[PDB]
Amino acid sequence: LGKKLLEAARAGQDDEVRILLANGADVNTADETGFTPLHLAAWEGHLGIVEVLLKNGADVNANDERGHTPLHLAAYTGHLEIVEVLLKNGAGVNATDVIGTAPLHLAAMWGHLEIVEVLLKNGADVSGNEWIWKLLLDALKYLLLEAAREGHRDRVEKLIKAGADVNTADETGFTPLHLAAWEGHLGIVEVLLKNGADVNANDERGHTPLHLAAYTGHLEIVEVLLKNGAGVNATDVIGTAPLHLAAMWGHLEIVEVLLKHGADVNAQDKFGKTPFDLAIDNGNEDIAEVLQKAA
Repeated sequence: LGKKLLEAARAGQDDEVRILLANGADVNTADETGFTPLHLAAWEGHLGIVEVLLKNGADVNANDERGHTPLHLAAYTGHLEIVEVLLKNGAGVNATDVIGTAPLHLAAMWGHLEIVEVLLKNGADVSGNEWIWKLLLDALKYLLLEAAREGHRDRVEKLIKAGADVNTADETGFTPLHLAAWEGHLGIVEVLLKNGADVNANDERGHTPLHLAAYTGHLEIVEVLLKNGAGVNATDVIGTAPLHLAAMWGHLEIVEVLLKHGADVNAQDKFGKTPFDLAIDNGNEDIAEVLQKAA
C-alpha cells in the first residue's frame, strides 16, 4: 500500500491516492532514501496530490536523506502554485539541505525567478560556499532589472533590501536607473539614487540616465538626476548632450533646468550643431530664443 501510494502520487492519480488514504495508507510513507508522496508530487508538479496529501496530515517539512523538503523539490522544478500551497501549509522557507542550499537557491539553478521572489516575500533569509551566495545575488540582479523597467516602487525596494546590486546592467548597458528614467518611473529613480546608483552610468552608446530623461521629456526625472550630480554636459558617441536633446524635441522646461545647472550652450555635436542650431532646425523658436539669450 505504501509503494502504491508513492507511485500514485508520482503519477498524479488523485482519486487513486484518495482511495489509498481512505484505506489506511500512511500519508508519510517513505521510499528507501526518505522521499514521501508529498516529495514526489511536488517534484512532479501534481498540485492536486499535494493538496490531498496535506489535507490528510502529510508532514509539509519531511526531509529525505539529503535534507530536501517538498519545498526544495518544488522550487528546483519550478512549480510555483505548489510552492505557494506548501508555504501556506507551514513549509519552512529557510530549510537547508546537507550542502547548505535552501529552496531559493535551487529555484535559481534553472532561473525560476518568480519562485525566488515569492520565497523572499515569505521570509527567505538574506542575512568557499560563496557559490550559494552568488546564486542569490545573480537572481536579485535579474529581478532588479525586470522590476526597474516595470515601475513598481515596492518591488524594487524589496529587491534592493534583499541585496540586489543597483549598479548592474543588461547586455546593452542599461542599468536599473537607465530603465527607470527610460520608462518615466520617478519613484524608482529616487529609490535607486538613495541606495548608491551611479547617476552617470553610460550605456554602450554613451547615454546616461540624464540623456534618457531629456530624450523622453520627463522633467521631474531630469530635475532629480540633476540634484544628484547628473552630468549636464555629458555627450553620447555622436556628440549629443542633454541640451541638444531637449532642444531637438521641443522640451522648453527641460532646457531651462539644464541651463540653470550649468549646461554649455556652445557645445557642438559631431556635426557642429549647437542646441540653438537644432532648435532652429526643428522650428522651436521659443527654445531658440532662450538659448540665444543665454549665449
